[PDB]
Amino acid sequence: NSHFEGIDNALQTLQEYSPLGRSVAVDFGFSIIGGWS
Amino acid sequence: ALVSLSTLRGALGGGSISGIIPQEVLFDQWRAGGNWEVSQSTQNRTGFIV
Repeated sequence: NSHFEGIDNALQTLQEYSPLGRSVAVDFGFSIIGGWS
Repeated sequence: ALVSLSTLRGALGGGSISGIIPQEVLFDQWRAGGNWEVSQSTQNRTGFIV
């Protein structure tokens, strides 16, 4: 069963999107009531 | 007296509906990336469902 690395690496790449060098959405809101001028 | 097998394998015993029955979950996961491999031991086992 040796040469585990050939599939251990496959297991590793899965979680290879850890939060580094990446961005997430940020939301800015507003609220207005009864029309405006 | 002798007797030949006389199609005892296919005719005298006729036929019957057969299949497999789930009994346990050997592996269950999800993955986003390259293809999938799963190497499963054949020891003391007869069939699997995928």
